Amino acid sequence: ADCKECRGRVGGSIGLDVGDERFSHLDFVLPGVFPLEWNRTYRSNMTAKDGQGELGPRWITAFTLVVLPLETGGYEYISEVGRAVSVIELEPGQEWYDRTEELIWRRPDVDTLEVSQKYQRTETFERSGDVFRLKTIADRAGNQAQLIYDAENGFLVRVETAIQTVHLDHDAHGRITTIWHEVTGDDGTPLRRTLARYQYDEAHDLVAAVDQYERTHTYAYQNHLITRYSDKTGRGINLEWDGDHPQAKCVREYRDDGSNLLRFRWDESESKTYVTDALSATTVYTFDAHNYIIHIDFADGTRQSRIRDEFHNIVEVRYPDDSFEKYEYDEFDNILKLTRADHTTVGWEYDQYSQITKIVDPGGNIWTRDYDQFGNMIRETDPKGHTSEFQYTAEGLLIQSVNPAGGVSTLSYNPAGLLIRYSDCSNKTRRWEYDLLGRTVKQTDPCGNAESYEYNRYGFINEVRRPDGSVLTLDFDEEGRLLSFIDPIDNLTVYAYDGAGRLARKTDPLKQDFHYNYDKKGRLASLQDENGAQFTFQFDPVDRLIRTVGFDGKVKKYNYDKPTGLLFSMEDADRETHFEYDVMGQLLKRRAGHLVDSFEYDISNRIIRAHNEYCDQHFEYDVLNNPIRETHIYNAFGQNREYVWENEFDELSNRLTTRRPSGEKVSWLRYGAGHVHGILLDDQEVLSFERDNSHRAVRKRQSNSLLAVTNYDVMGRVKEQKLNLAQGNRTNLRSRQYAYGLDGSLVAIEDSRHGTTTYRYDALDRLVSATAFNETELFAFDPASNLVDRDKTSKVLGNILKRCAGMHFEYDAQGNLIRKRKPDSLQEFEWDEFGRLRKTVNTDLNSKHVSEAEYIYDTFDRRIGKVNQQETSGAAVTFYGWDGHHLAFEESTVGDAVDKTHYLYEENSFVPLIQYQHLSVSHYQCDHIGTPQLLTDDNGHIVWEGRYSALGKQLDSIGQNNLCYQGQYYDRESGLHYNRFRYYDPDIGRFIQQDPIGLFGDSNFYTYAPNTANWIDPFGL
Repeated sequence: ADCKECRGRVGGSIGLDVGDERFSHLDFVLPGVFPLEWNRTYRSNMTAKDGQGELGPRWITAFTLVVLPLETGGYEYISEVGRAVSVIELEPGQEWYDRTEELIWRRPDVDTLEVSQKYQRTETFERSGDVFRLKTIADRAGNQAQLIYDAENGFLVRVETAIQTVHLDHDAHGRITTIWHEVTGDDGTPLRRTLARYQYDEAHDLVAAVDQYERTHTYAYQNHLITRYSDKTGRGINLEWDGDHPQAKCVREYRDDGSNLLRFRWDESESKTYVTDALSATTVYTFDAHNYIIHIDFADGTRQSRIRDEFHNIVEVRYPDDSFEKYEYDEFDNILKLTRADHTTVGWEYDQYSQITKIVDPGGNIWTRDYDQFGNMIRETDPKGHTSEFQYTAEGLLIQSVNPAGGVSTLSYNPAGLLIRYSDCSNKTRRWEYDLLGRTVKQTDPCGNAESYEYNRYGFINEVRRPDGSVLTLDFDEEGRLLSFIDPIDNLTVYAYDGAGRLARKTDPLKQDFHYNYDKKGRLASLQDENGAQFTFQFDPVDRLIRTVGFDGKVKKYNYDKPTGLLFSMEDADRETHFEYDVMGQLLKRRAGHLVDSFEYDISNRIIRAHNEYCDQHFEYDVLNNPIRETHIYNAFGQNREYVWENEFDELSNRLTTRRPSGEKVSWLRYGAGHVHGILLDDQEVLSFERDNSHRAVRKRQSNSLLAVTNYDVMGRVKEQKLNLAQGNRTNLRSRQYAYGLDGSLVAIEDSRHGTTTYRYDALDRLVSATAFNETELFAFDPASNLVDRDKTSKVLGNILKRCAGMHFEYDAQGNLIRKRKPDSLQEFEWDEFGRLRKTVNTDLNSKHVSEAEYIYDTFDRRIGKVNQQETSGAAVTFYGWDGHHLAFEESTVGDAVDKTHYLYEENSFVPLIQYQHLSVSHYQCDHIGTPQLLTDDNGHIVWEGRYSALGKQLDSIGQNNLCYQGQYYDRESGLHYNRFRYYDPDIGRFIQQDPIGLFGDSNFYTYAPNTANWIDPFGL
């Protein structure tokens, strides 16, 4: 017969064994600890409900299940997915574990049958004549929904739950017509609601269904075999069949526009199924005598094989490179042992209730779990011995949790099982309020600021009213596709969807159109930006992206391997990068021209060693994968360096102490869940943090007798910053105030040493004007947001900015910058085989003074060193140390003198905290987005002040500091800003190289951030 979904992983698009269609539509979800979900399943070959169907011939729900006695000894269980499950003749008091269908069958009484889905769900049946009707359904925690039938009709008239009651009205033929549910108001009188409405035709088929929000499904049939069904928006899926009998095989699937065609052929003499798509690519499934997949032949000529237990479990999967995945099962069909490729093993253990008790990783590390008599997971223990405790209520809801550090987290729910409140390890309480229909209407942050929600006609959110008075407005299809969105400042963005539900066009607040186009199969075939340029996609018969043509017209190719499916070679225009892997698909070698990067992995799939010709790096981990130790070996510019990082972590995997290679020990004092409340460099506390209920830094008491205070808005925005003499009785202050619009953009700044700074934005939050210091900067953008011109007191088709503000640019074949000629300096750049700036040549035109620089990177593209070679003024070999993604220190050797400076940041941002060298420590004072503005020494004096243009260029400042913005290091030799894995040009505010992430990041590959006054981070947007 037909397969069961518990065995095969992908066993049907519609149905691959016998060709049956089985879609499911949802009418209502009433909330509760046991939710009432009226999911209606259609099954083509279900003959059980043709004669007397509650919802028509071929419809079934979780509340309309039935167990039918057979002719001789036994039963058949009509499952929720419409599959007739055969059962053995149970006698009273017998329990049989159905291994073919993973079902525990017990006969509690003569007229009762009970089913359990491995204790995850329980269904009990009651005999009423020649059938066994479903009496009640049960949860793991014993929660119940009970079915009530009429005394004379025998129809399911109502269903009851701990708090909710659902009534079903029936016509003269026993088919459901209307569905009601009991509810009240804020108080007072009972209120009854229509929840579902059904329509039937002359063929007794369910032809129309309307849900609780008056959204309509439409159905069409051929001898009760569906030929079209529609989403709640009217968009449909059409089918055709091999005949009229219920055993007919569906041969065609297509949308209303004809696209997404699927063609099904059947090889009944070889037990094979051919499925051909809209581009004549064919996937061939081969089945055993029990209609389970044993082979899959894909459109690229590859075959996958599946070896099966006598119980239809998959015990082995063989891939076209003969790579194996082996599984072992108990007599309870639980996967005991996973034998991966390379023969590494993962093991599990189970109790009688099929719940995971122990997990062992390929490294032999043990994780354990404990359960109570009610089925809840009480404990979980890691291989280090730490334990997190969980306690539950009689309804099975998680009420309280204790972390390994002893921090207690608490929850509370309404009678509908909806999360009302959450309190962290610091008892900071978040709260939620809910509608009478279970929809969230209010959310209150731990600081008391309440967000409010309103819902449209279709049950989706209509507006979001925020604490600052700003309002978002939204528009949604009947099926939840966002149609329109309005900013709190009335900027309108519109989205359009084609006849299949695919996004076809996005319209900007400046009413620019962005187009999406699809091939005959429905894959994204082309884009069209606001400038009119095209991005092209190209796929193989197995949907692997083989080639792209960008808006630049740049061709990019991806040469995948056939047996392994791994990307062996990626070809950019005039460029090629080769890749090497192991049997586990882990990248072992990255080769291109003169460069080779290599990686080494442990048994637990962690990167143990990563080395190239300039840098060898070794990593050591604990059993929780925490980096306990790192050793960086440098080999550049004729100098050898070895830097060792050693880390200690608490039971929450938060690092308590780090001994950096220069010899200093850094300690972080944390509370609750890991919130840093203090930092100890060497044995002296450098700074302390007092934090609000949102764990934001409000007071920063510094070691230099200074106090930095930050006041936050009712939104998450920084309202004001103060710097006061914490110790002096006359607490002299340096201050700065911020002001924002309703959308969130920063409009004005007021500083103590300086004056008003004002930002103006267009309808795309793009900085067009910035006024400050008796001057005003203006910006102009093309449709694709390329900065065409800027000054202070046509289209860039292909997004490669060739000219701007008197500056001229020339680019690589890879789209990287090569030459930049601004009025007083000519610069030349060279790029390595991996896409990184390897050489810079700067020629001053006023003095003919040439200066070269070379850059060196590790296997993770972190720049580890650079050498500056002024033609007649010595050399400067600099080396960089990296604490993960943070620039730990920089050490420059100019002649016989070496000067090294270290850095320390807030843990989850690139906002710098201190600069230390000598035992001296200097404190940073940054803006709202982390751009350093001040630097104060040990004596409390401002030793360096930062001044920035509207694009962030360090203007003439009214020791020093090479850190700008967030994660941006100022390379003085080029005038460029080194970002994380990229390079930023402060003259035009764009990257001088395309984005490696690709279209996942932004359509324009050079854009940093529309506004450059706020909304900036090292990775960018």
